[PDB]
Amino acid sequence: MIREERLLKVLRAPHVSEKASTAMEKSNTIVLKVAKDATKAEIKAAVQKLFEVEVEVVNTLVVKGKVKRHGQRIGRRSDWKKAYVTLKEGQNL
Amino acid sequence: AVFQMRNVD
Amino acid sequence: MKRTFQPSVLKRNRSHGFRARMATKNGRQVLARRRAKGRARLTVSK
Amino acid sequence: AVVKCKPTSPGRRHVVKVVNPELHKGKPFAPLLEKNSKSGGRNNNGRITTRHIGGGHKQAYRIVDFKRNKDGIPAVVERLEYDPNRSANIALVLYKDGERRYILAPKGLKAGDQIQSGVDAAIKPGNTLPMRNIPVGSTVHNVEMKPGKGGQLARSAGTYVQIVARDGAYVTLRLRSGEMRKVEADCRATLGEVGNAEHMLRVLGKAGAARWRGVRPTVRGTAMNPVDHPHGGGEGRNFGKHPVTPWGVQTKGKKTRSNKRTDKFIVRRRS
RNA sequence: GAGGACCGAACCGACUAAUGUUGAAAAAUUAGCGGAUGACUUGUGGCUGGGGGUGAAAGGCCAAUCAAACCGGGAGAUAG
RNA sequence: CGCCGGAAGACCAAGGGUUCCUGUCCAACGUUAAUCGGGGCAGGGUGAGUCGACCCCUAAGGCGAGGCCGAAAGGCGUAGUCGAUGGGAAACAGGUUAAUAUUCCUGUACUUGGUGUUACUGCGAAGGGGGGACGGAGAAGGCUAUGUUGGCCGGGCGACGGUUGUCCCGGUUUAAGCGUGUAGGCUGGUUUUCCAGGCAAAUCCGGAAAAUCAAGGCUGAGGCGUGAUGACGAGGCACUACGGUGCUGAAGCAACAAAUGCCCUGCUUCCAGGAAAAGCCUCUAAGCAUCAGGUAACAUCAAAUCGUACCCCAAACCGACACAGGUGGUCAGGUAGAGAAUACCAAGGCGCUUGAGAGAACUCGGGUGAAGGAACUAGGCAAAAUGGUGCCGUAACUUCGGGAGAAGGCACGCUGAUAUGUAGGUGAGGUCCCUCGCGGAUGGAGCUGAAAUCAGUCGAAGAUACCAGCUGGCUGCAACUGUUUAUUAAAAACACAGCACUGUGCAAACACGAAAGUGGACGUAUACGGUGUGACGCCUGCCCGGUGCCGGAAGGUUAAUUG
Repeated sequence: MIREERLLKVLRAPHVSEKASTAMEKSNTIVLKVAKDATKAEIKAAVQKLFEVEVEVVNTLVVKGKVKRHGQRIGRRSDWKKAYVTLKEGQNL
Repeated sequence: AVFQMRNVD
Repeated sequence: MKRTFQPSVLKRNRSHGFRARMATKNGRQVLARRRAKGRARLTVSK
Repeated sequence: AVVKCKPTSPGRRHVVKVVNPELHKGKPFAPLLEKNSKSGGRNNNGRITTRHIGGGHKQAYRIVDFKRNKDGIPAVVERLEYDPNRSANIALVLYKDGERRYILAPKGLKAGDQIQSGVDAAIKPGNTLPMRNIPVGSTVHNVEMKPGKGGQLARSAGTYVQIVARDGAYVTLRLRSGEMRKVEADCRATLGEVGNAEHMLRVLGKAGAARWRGVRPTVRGTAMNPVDHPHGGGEGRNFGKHPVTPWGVQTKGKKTRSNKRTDKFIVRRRS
């Protein structure tokens, strides 16, 4: 489990979007990108301490990188794992 | 399509 | 008319996947030629 | 008691069913059942080692007590049951200890009969006792070729094997083929004969009748081609060539037998 | 309620004719047709590998090619 | 306005891989222009304890510790392991987004484990048994999905003669779970003693003796309650980026019809006799035996990883194309009808990515045609025609099933009466019997509803459309059902049951394979292989010189070998 160091890399970057903003003002579920591996439990622990707020439930999904191309050469992007950390009544930032 | 057959005269 | 090509990923990997090449000595030699030739794709999969 | 079919539509007119009313309809004695997947006539190489075999309804093999090792213990018939694998009927006898095993059914067999294997067993049909105790000339079937091996002889329906001689440790047997062959007296054998003598009367009656039996259609070689079969060609049927097997062995008038090791047992060729 | 039974859709098959013939289609469409509880059809996954496979047998079929597939090599074979 | 509507609607898998949504752009891509697009660019989008995969188990098979075999490569194969197209625990309704919903939210739930508390108690396999666990066809019966009508509620008095009434329009929707255990289906239960069986053991299975009792149990749709004081809801009140958002919101019943769905893995019946193992229910052994464990009530925690957007008979899959082709399963409305045929329609999706004209030949797809009716032509090729249901009736011939729907005719619409809707079907209230339930009898309202007779009536035509056999006679061939040259030959060809010959005694002949090992076959001469012939009926003559083969062993001849 913790193993604090493994937890720190899980939260590589927040992923803001117009849909995600609606999730916070209503469903109270913060949206942010996570590590390519990890699990529903490790993502939850990351919010319990560093975000210092209780988690209701965590949800996850993986968006495939869209293929790009220029001339005969092609260039696929990169996959990344979106996560949905629902917050309780204690939500802050 | 080319076909085949034979030209038997 | 039905085409000769009737794709199925499950049949493809079993018949032409990397694992099939390792199944026999003759198949491992096939990979050896592709490497010396130089290739972006030693086999095919995903 | 065969009943000829009425001529309702073609493929039904020539059919002759062989009904056997005394057989017990219903599901087979389950625990002794085991899988018997169709081979298709192919071997491990996947080549068709034997032609005209494939398709047909699925069948389930059933173990049969050839050895009759349970000597002394009295047995009683419960019910007759159909065997897809064999022309002969089989019966589920009940041993006094409650153990149950399939056995080939003698013509004299009926429900409730007290058959009993054993060296001391009385000479009545359905018993399986060693031939050394067997009187000359009695009808006999399910004869072991080897001591306790089982009983490969006379397994087919309607078959019977008379014992014409008993000189030496060996006892001579009269095979249904008419071929003579010595067999050791120690080998076990069943008294009497199997009762399915009506088996020959069936005539299938349609082209599709062989299809569930796993039989496949036969193509004559004269209708083929010289490249495929030695017979063929000639533009308009024809023949000319001396008859032969596809692999070239001479058909009709050539003994393929070559065992030598078992010639000592062969008192006489079949007539 | 028996049938390789009857009429007849799906489904399967492809007998006739027109159209098409650098076509919409490297074999189809339209108007009819045969089978349609069975020797039926089909999904899914295996098995038989080149003088070999398979074939209710046309020497048909084995990836649009088969009286001997395709790929590479001998090979720049030989060619009066 | 026009087309499909058993789809050209909707869904899943296969396969494709951002084609999905939004903004913006028109070089190239689109057989045209193009502000548009499945096109360029950018952003956004795929939310799972209980959908599926992974996982446990196994089929045909693959691989394969040792082993067997083979010049080497390698081939076969045991114990094993992998292998779904199979089996194996559990989420349903409502709402929301520009795009995702059984995933999020709302409501009500459920399964299997870890841990804790309490209660009772013999628990424990890789083993035994049980279960899981299965065919074709057929027959109905009992029900639901769903539909029609009536009632109820809301709304509407009619652009033109009528329409406050027996009128018109719309709605009348609600699941899993839980309780109840019916229509039915299967089986006689409980107890005691004994045993050569189930590799060891056994309280279980099986077998054998008794006793006792007659209903003991299992399975099971659906209905009725609960879930539901709700949710949804026609239609309004309200702001309004005119693309919508909040609030409120009436009735929400009955009767009949009813499946291809369910009870049914049933029942009946027939040979062609119909997978495999685990989970599951039990049994002990090696063992623990005040424990651990086993069962039950409550509480708590965990249910990970991966797929989830879009297309799905197509513009996106397969066809070099935005191609008249090919592609499995699931959902099955109204009317007419036997029907999933067919016509018109609902839901819903489309008018198929060049048009505007002119109204020549000729060509393609169709309609009709006076007189004749195959005179055409290789040939009734193609068109035309026949076409339904009920009833009358039906020859030669035959293997007595056929031929046969032979052929050939009549009847067919609408309305009234019989009967203001009959025969029937369904079935409430009332009455009574009940070991008293989802009961039974009695009772007959209401609903639904053909078919027939008589009389009357309209058209040239009443199976009026779509749909929907041309028939008979002689004869060749093949018995027939099928199969065959994918892509010019569907046949007299092939197959065929049957008949005959021959080989084969099992470690069979034969066949694959240098071998090993398999197939034949886990079959045993009533079996199997090969060959010929080809249902059935009448039959099937003669020739062994030549050729082939079997049988025969003296002689003639003769190899390697001996020298």
